[PDB]
Amino acid sequence: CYGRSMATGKLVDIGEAVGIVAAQSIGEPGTQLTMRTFHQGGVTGGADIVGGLPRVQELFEARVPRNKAPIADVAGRVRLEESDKFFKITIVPDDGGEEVVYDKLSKRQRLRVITHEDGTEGVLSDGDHVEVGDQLMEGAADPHEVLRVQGPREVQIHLVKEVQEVYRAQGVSIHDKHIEVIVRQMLRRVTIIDS
Amino acid sequence: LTHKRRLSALGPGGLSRERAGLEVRDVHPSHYGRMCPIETPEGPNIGLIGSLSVYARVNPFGFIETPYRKVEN
Amino acid sequence: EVIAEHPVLLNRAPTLHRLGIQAFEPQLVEGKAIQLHPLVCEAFNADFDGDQMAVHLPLSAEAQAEARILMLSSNNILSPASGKPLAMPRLDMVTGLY
Amino acid sequence: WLSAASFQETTRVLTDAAINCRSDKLNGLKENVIIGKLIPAGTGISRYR
Amino acid sequence: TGPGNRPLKSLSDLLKGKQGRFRQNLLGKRVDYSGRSVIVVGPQLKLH
Amino acid sequence: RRQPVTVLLKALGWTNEQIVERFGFSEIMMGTLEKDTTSGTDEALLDIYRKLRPGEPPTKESAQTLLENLFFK
Amino acid sequence: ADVLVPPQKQEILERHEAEADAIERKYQRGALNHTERNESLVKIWQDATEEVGKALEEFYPADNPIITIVKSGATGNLTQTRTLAGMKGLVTNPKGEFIPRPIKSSFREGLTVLEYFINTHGARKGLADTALRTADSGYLTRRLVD
Amino acid sequence: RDYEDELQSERDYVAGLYARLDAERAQSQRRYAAALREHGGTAVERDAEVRALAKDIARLNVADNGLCFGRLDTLDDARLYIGRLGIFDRDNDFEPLLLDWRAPMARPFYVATAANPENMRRRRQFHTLGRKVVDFTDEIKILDVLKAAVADRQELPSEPIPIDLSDVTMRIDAETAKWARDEARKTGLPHNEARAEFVDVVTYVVTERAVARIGRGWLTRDDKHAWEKMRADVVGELEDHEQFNAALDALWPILTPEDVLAQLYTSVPLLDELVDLLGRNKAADEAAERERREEEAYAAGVLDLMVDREDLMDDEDHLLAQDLIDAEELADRFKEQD
Ligand SMILES: [Mg+2]
Repeated sequence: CYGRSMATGKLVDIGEAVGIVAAQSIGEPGTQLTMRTFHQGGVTGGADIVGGLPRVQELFEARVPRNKAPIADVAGRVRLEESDKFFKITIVPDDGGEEVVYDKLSKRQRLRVITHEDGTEGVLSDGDHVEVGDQLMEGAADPHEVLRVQGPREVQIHLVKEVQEVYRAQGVSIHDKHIEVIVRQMLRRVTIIDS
Repeated sequence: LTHKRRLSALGPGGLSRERAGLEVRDVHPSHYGRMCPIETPEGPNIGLIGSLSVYARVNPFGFIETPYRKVEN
Repeated sequence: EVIAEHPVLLNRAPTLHRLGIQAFEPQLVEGKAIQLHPLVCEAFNADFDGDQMAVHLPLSAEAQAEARILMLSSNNILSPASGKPLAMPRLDMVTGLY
Repeated sequence: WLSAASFQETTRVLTDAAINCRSDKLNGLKENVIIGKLIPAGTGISRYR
Repeated sequence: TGPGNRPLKSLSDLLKGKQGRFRQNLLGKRVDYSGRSVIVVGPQLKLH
Repeated sequence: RRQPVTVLLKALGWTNEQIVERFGFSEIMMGTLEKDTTSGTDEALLDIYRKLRPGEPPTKESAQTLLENLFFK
Repeated sequence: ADVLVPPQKQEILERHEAEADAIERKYQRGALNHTERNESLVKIWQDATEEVGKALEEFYPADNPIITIVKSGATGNLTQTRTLAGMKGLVTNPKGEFIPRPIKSSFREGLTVLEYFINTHGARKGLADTALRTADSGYLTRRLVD
Repeated sequence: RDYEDELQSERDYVAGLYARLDAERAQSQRRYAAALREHGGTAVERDAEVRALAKDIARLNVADNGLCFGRLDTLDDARLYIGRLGIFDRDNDFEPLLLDWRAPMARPFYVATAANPENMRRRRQFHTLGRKVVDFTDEIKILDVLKAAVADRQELPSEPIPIDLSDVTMRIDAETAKWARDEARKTGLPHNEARAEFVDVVTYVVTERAVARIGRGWLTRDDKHAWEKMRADVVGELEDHEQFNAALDALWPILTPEDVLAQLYTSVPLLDELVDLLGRNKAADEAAERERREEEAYAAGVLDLMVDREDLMDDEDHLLAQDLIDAEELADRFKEQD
């Protein structure tokens, strides 16, 4: 499962300390990333987020992102409802019954832009189609919400992709297997409700 | 020579060596003519320790003052 | 004669990654400075403008074999992080071959 | 608990371990170095040792 | 406090703070058969 | 602990008439004087002495002496 | 003799100074507040710096040592070459915001007294920041290893 | 007839503004991505440019919809468009195409009228849906009781409250409750939040009297050590006293909408609304302090992990992170902050 050892170029050997190597590889380029402001005086730097070590911390610690964005619980046609300054979205399933609704969305945040090159439309509008777990706003999703909507495998992939994108946007190159090894430790426990 | 004319910002009644990060060791626009803004130790005491400028003498009260040329008309 | 074929570990703190400690075969040289190969500098992240290295000596047979095989510099060309070569031409060499 | 006491409140961890009378198996890197045993990784595993 | 104005460090005061076991073992100890020295560039050396 | 400014003014020997005649520019201080419950200068000294050290008995003479000792010596 | 200064630099500086004068005039008209005036000046001067860098890149011969070192990948980057032979550009005040007035003089020409003094702010700030930069990196590394 | 043509012309101009708005954002995003990847400058310079670009990008994004509010016409006939951003034409001496509503020049949009002619001609207001203009207009009781009922919870003792301390028989009078209540109300925090101020004021006043009364004639000039320790010791015992805790519970105690509402009537919208007024007090959040201590205990180890100055092997003795940030700041650095 691990694959070839990047140092030797062949299949990893039994007894390899994969965890320490992964941790060191992740941490060595940490100083090359953008970092939150050091000025004690001024204003809080959380609002002026920068995609670096703060974002890596926000992902690894499995916290709720400050600029949280919603996701689609059930796939279906999306109806966008405008209001005075807020707006509401409702997804009606094409293979189901009741329709889910999100109403705390505000016009102050840009809507998720369809990234398809040929489509070119950008922001999703009324009458569009989305799948389960699709993001509906521009920002960062909630890992807990992703785990609730989908299986444990999906949330792990999402976390790996987010961390890898954060590290790659600044020129640091790290293989995905180290990120996967780090993430795997976050899904090793199951909470028991009743005995 | 540099040691004798040194301006330390620590000691009895001063700031700690583990405090005042990037708030008191920054170059204020008032150093000009009273405290050299380029020459300072690179060790723990960066910014906290500096040197007096060439043209500067301490006011009897204890305020560093610098000379200037009067301009009229 | 005794020093022959006796690996010695060289370290440059901080050891941000495992390549910060590497085994080399020592050769006696007159002077007071340790001669370091120009290629491994990137692995150690050091420049010859005052940096110093720490030297450690394995004693037991197991330790000597470990330094000779696992930690030998010649066997650690590629970076364990991504596999991209790390002991490659740099600065002047790049200007030469170019 | 031997590894937990490294970065947690030592008194609390030790009290919780003593009251529970639970034993720590020396599988890992943090605890083995403290005991002085060779780490159970690389050349230190029973397969090669 | 005893003499001075500092408390006496008791048994649990050990192996609990910045000093004492469960700590100061993961900070670094000194070893024999070791040395330190400045470095110079050797272009005549082989990679090993 | 936060105290009205008018209390300090009265303690020094000010009265409502003089305060309302001189500090007639800023409205905030007008509001503070409105909130003030002290009537005479003597009460202000006694109130300050009680608030400072409630444990000791409140007397006008010691109240004035402490404030006189605090900064005016 | 190898540090060549592009002849087009003066035209870019003059044009962007005229644009900055226009921005100041509009600010006097009340159409701009202080912060937006500063932002517009910063954008204008960043564009000027980019243009000067492009002119320098297109002026230097391919065989010049200074550009040969950077182009071969041996070391350095074209921003440092622009600073050495082009113009320093905007610098940061201790608070952390760009000063609307940039540094026109190149280090080859030699910075003046005021330009040097305003430049010292960023140097001191960075030399103080370089050590505190490693604290959070080590914190994250020791989390990751634990 | 011309309304359809006028609306179409306004539609085109708003589209023209969005053309500049999109172009500016694309340029900023390219700069922001380039700065993150290959800035090549100093770390401070890299961060400063990145922060400005990231801040600028957010500024444009917020105005991506409803950019314009209306067009103002002055006696000079100048087209003083009003919107959420200040867009100027660089090719035309930075002539303002769209003024910001906060700018002084855009003042008459709100402080001008036919009765107050601040050199203003016809004034228009836009009605918009999405990134396009739809139309335009042209011109030439129980809530107070609920709070009052909540205030009634902050009563005062009918008779002096005897603390019955371990050594000194302390007493609490109506003045102390009155003074304590005044500070709690001044802060303006909810009843559950104001409890801390009330407790602190009540505890502080009682503690001071006990400290002096206990040592009356024995601790008067010995302020070297017997001036602050006793107050802390009395505070620790006082906070644990059962009678003192009940006395605080007698007046201005923890209240809930159900208990409060029932008592007011027996003396849904209100229940949910009253929750905000009631708020939360974070009663004895000891666990949070334990997490704080754990995090602080962690950071001191992190700082100790790093190289000390005892044996440095760098070219020159440079500053270290141990000389700028302490354990508490490093621990507080990574808090939730949400
Ligand atoms: Mg060096």
